[PDB]
Amino acid sequence: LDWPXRWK
Repeated sequence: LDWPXRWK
């Protein structure tokens, strides 16, 4: 989870 909230 990478800010502001995407899943990589």
